Amino acid sequence: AELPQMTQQLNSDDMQEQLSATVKFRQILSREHRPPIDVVIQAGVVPRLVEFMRENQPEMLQLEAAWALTNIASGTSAQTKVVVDADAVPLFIQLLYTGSVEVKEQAIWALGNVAGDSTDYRDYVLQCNAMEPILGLFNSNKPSLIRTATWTLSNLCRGKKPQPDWSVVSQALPTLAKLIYSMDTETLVDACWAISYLSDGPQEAIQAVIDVRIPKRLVELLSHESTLVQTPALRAVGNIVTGNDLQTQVVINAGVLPALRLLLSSPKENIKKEACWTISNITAGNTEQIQAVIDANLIPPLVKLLEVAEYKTKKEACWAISNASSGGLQRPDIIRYLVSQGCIKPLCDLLEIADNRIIEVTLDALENILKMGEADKEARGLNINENADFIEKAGGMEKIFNCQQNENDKIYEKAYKIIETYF
Amino acid sequence: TRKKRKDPDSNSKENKID
Repeated sequence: AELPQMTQQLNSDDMQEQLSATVKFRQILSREHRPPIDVVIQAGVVPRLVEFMRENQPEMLQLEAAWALTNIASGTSAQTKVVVDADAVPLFIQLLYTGSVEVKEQAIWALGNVAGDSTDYRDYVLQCNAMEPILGLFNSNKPSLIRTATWTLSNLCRGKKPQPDWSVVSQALPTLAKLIYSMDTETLVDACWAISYLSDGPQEAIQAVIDVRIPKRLVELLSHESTLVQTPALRAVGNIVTGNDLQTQVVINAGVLPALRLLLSSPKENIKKEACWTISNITAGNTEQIQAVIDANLIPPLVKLLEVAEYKTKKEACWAISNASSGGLQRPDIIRYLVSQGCIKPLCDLLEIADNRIIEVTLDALENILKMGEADKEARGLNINENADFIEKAGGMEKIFNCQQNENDKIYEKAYKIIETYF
Repeated sequence: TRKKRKDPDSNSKENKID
């Protein structure tokens, strides 16, 4: 752009006026708000700032330069691109083990901004072998360094399309297993988010989270004083129970069911929602796991949410109950319990406000309840299905056949099959 | 039962103001 003698003194060989200029740029880029990154970029000072991060540059020069480049990288994607194109990332990484503690926090912050920009830059940071120096930071004690490193670590684990290199990010699991025992709240939060990202994938990824003894602590963190800790911990727990029955049983054995019960009455609506989603994944298991959910007294608050909670939460409670109802074939007492807890009317009432998908989910639940009813009255020699009466007395029999008006060709068959078979 | 659902139906960039 324009600057002399602030760019020239930046290009000076005098180490003092090199620092004085860099500090000026840093103070400018440290946005109270809204900071003039573009005019700093077009001033052509970025490549020089990158030079100041070289191995044997003065410490305070490395610090101020990395700080300045950090804020430039915190801007738009195009502004972050400028830092990347200046080959600054490999120097950020080198400072993670060469620089002092203060310099390390600057560098790891910058890498967080770069990795948080896109999946491309996230992968690029990983391709530059950043993981090993980053994991080395957690050998340090300074809380502020640990806090920032954990944040950057979560940024490297985040993203699904595409997901990061598993062979790389999975190396952070033993470190994350320790980080969730931290006394620092913000460190806890980001560590739990990082785990939720890693636990989101195939059974191999889930098993890796299990093998480092993480689930036990996650369940304990569900009762943390802060909802900022509970939410990512719940997300991670919810991800693990998306695996097979064995992996789901581990979470149950860690005492997740009583914890989930308390979360059903959480002030945060989305915590309620994902608690129901988690339970629904567990009720989605085998007979004994559905029974465990029942024995943990989870159904009554679920039924209560199925009728009075917001739709996004209500639809998740539907999944939980609808799943559990499927189990009623192998154990009819499951259906008997569900019906006795008054689930039929909230299910039926949901049919007239739900999505095309949730209605289909609800219809399967009601069908499982009905199918159990006929199986029982046939084996006991009765003339009337009381579950069919319960539905009719709840006024849902009509709602069942107010769903064939619906133009989806398969909300259509079950709806009238129910009416044709039971009514 | 019938499932599982991987999904139910943090802060990308930060500035250093010290």
